[PDB]
Amino acid sequence: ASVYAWNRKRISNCVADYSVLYNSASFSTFKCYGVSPTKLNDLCFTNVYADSFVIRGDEVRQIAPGQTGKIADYNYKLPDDFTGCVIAWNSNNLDSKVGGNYNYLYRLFRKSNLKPFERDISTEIYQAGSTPCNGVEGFNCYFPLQSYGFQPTNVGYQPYRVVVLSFELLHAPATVCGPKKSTNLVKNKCVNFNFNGLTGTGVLTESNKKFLPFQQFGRDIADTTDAVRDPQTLEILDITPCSFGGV
Amino acid sequence: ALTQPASVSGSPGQSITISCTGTSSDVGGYNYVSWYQQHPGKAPKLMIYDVSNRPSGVSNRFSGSKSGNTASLTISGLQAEDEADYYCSSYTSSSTRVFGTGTKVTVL
Amino acid sequence: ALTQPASVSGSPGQSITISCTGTSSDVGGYNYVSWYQQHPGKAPKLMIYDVSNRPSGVSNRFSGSKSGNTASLTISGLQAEDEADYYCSSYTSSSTRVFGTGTKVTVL
Amino acid sequence: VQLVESGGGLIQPGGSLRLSCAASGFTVSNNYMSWVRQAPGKGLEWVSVIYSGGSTYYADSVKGRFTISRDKSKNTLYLQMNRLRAEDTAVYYCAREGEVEGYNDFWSGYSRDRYYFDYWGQGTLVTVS
Amino acid sequence: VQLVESGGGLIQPGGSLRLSCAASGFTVSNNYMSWVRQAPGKGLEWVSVIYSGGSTYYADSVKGRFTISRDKSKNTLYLQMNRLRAEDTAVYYCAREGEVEGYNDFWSGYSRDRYYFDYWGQGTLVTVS
Amino acid sequence: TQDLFLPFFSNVTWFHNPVLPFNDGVYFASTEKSNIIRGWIFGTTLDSKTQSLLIVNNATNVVIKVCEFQFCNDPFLSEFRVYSSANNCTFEYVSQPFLKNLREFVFKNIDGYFKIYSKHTPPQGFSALEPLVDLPIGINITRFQTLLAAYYVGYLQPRTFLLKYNENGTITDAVDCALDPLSETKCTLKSFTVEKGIYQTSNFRVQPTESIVRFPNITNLCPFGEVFNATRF
Ligand SMILES: *[C@@H]1O[C@H](CO)[C@@H](O)[C@H](O)[C@H]1NC(C)=O
Ligand SMILES: *[C@@H]1O[C@H](CO)[C@@H](O)[C@H](O)[C@H]1NC(C)=O
Ligand SMILES: *[C@@H]1O[C@H](CO)[C@@H](O)[C@H](O)[C@H]1NC(C)=O
Ligand SMILES: *[C@@H]1O[C@H](CO)[C@@H](O)[C@H](O)[C@H]1NC(C)=O
Repeated sequence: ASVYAWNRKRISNCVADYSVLYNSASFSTFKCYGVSPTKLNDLCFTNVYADSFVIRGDEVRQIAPGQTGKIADYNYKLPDDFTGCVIAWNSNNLDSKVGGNYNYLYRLFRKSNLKPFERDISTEIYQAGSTPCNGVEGFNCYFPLQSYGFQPTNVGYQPYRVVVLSFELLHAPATVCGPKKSTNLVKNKCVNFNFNGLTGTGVLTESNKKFLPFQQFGRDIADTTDAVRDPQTLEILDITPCSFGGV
Repeated sequence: ALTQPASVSGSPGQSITISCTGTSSDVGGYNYVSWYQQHPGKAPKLMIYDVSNRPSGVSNRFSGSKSGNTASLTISGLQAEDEADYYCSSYTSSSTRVFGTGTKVTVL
Repeated sequence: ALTQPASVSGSPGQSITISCTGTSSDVGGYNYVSWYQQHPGKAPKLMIYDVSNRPSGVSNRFSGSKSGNTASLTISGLQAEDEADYYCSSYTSSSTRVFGTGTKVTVL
Repeated sequence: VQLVESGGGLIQPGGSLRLSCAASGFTVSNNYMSWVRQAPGKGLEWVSVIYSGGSTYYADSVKGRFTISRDKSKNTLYLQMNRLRAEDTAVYYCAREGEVEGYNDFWSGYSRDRYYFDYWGQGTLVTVS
Repeated sequence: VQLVESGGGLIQPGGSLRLSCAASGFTVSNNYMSWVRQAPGKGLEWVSVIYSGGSTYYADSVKGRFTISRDKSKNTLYLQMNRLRAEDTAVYYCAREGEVEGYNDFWSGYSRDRYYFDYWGQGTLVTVS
Repeated sequence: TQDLFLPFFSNVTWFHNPVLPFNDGVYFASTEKSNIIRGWIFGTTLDSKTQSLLIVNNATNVVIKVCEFQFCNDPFLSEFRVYSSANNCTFEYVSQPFLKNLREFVFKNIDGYFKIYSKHTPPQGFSALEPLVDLPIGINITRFQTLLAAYYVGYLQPRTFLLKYNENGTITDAVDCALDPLSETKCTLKSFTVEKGIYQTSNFRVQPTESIVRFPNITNLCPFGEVFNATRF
């Protein structure tokens, strides 16, 4: 999809294998913000998006938190607390064509600004001078879009397919995880558990705390877990720390 | 419409001015007066635009201006190649564009 | 070895399928079935590889597939240039490569 | 930037003629496209202009008879001429307007206006008789 | 990428012949190199293949008679043919295999396999008589 | 916690249906006995130009669709009239059926995720609302309308609360923190009973009324054309 109408399909309820993406070499830029591209296989996200688009000409590096320009301010703006990865690679041999695939729009001018992670397909005529023009491209009223131009003659101006994976790992019970083979759970022993990304060490016991059908884990006064609803059985286990003390 | 002198003439070395009188709607009101040069059998060529500016890649002797409803193309240092007709294209005043009658320059 | 029909024929516009039956070792076991096009007096040209994919720079009408021990080259929209023989080269099954007998296509 | 034209020739009054202007190196939607004719041995008369999108603007001498169009897929500019007359005998040029930020005078930014004419087509003869 | 061959010609049965395939734009060690022959007006028969290093693999019709070699310094591919027979009359092609990550597939990274044939040589006539 | 709650003792608009604003969330409760209430409609303009949520309780299964519907002037659902000519929509959903029987519902749109809470109880008193669904719709909703005869509509507001979780893990009580001076004390001390004393809860601060700018009125434009657009650098 063109950058002014970037696609996005929310990925969930599946096993995410970021190994098949991290080791591939065709990707030109693989930059991750808030996460490391080598530790994506051991994490569990509540929802992972995939914003795919094509950005040729300049602004190949404007897809990043805290950047300005004609693309990052009028087409696709990322937040400042962005958590995810930004993958890019020039697709000159798929999105070029023998003549010109003038098929990608980029939305010049827009109005005054654009909020993060917002999209707008409205093609209403933009007026920079006087107001009178209503849906008519007049003297000082331009059609807002303006298409892209693709040809080898233009490296710093050839299309770069971009896929912006945006992970949100605090919004819900973790539904998309990495390729980690589950093991049997053992109770009454100090173990280093891993409940879909919830890493930690402790001794798991049976509990009497009657979880409600929607609650998935209990929490302490601090940001430490007290009880967990174990997957694959929906059982409520208590996490007590295995004994310690001075000597 | 735009009225132009049907022809002007001069000798190499000096300067020549070219007039184009019109209404106060496009030339007198707006500021997008342009000038072109068309040799016989060739397509015209952008000589002046923005009615002050000149496109790069063009001899710097060319110069333009507009005083009210009248436009001016002040060519300086005429050479032998300058022999061609010149059309003054102002702004359009709501998308009905206009052109001058043409000034065929003759170099001595 | 790989067996192919000695010749196939068709009219421009429609599609033609081309078969290549082999054992379960290379075609049925492995997934590196390829296809080539060789004009008389020219060296062959890679038409299909990976037995699903197609090399860039090639007409998109070409298409391939394999169902078990049988490979398939499904050319669509035959033109006049398509007249040539086509060889199906599967994987080798431990480095003793194989080729088909060849299918000389004739366009009406 | 290239602009090639075709479609003109001998035609009788009252008939129909459709002109073509294939543009390589740019699009019929990137910058304004305009048609301009020149009578044999005469001045230049602006025929019509289509903006980057949604404009069918013509001249009072050709309103209701000519319609300007384009094909984004083929990147060609078209000009239908219906009900031709003897005074339409001229060579027709398709002129691309000024691209946004022409020659980039680093003072003004991206305001499309830049109303002038960039490189032209070759021109095709239209003789109505 | 270029592949030029030389060395073929008229020869008697039982003799010896060494073929050459000079490769410019790539190496005999970057990607797998393979020899393939075509009998006059007949199909294609894979002769042999040498991997990027340490492989002498041949066909059952040429085992013990042909040996494939290369010279890294001159960047040439060689094929010794000893004890030639009348059924070896064919034009011989040296075929470079698929470079790693050919056509830039982004799903499978750098796994060399990519078993197919890239651009070929011109071919040289070998007539055993 | 600081979340969008219904401020305590707020004016709820008892309706007896026209379109209603869904500015940042909407409370909804209605006591019926024969399911005269039959669903909802959510959207921005409802004129097929944009997507719009729509919930209709079919006989046994709920239906949640986000399609560019064309709603009638008075859409109703026992004959349905609005659910026609829906084109190229990106969400469908089916689940268990919803609904002297007071049925409460809370509708919140948080970062494109449509959150629905509910609690059906047999309106003085208190009852915690357990969550039902979390719909990833990602659409803009500004107004809403119920699909039909007596329901209430309260609007949520971003006002922090002090939720009292019971020994069984259920919310038993709550203190609307910004309701009255006494309740703000209950957030400072983090308790539901405060002892006799004088507690400093917050700080009074007169807010500014006007923003005045006093720049020099020298109207000369700086020669940034003489340092950028110069001929000889
Ligand atoms: C309700 O759900 C869909 C939406 O109209 C419909 O197809 C289905 O048949 C209905 N269920 C019933 C009538 O039980
Ligand atoms: C069809 O539906 C898709 C998905 O909502 C939308 O992007 C597209 O604009 C619709 N129309 C067409 C013609 O594809
Ligand atoms: C918790 O629930 C049990 C049964 O589910 C009940 O007996 C007990 O009274 C509850 N605790 C309360 C209400 O504090
Ligand atoms: C600002 O306005 C006052 C009031 O007329 C005037 O006296 C003064 O000269 C102005 N400032 C300048 C820099 O001219």
